[PDB]
Amino acid sequence: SMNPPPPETSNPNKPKRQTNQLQYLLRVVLKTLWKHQFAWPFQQPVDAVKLNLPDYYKIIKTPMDMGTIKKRLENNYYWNAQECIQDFNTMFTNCYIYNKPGDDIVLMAEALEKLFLQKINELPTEE
Ligand SMILES: Cc1noc(C)c1-c1cc(O)cc([C@H](O)c2ccccc2)c1
Repeated sequence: SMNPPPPETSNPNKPKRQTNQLQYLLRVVLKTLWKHQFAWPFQQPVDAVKLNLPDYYKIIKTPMDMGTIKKRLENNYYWNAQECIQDFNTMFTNCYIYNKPGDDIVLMAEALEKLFLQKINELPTEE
């Protein structure tokens, strides 16, 4: 079956603003995760056709990935840090839901998530 359209990264009817926390999420958080050796499966949407996973989009109803997050940060899609953090969390949770504990893909997601949480603990104050 065909892949769904990817999550939107532009919508003029969505409100948005720049905040120092959103700048940090791009310049520090995304940047650090993007270059991790285990980033590559998370850098674009799951292509279930390419991966031959007929069931993926029956199980994962709210797909998210770092390619989408990157474009949302770069294109000023977000209103606040919480919206972006939620996208990261959806990405990690989808991987844990779809796959099994201890699978390679899960260990990769877990390594990224550990870093992610280190980085979010250093989220600057809104200023
Ligand atoms: C990410 C992710 N969450 O569920 C799936 C499936 C993926 C996923 C996304 C991809 O681009 C590639 C793969 C691939 O099968 C794999 C990569 C590394 C180690 C083990 C396997 C899985």
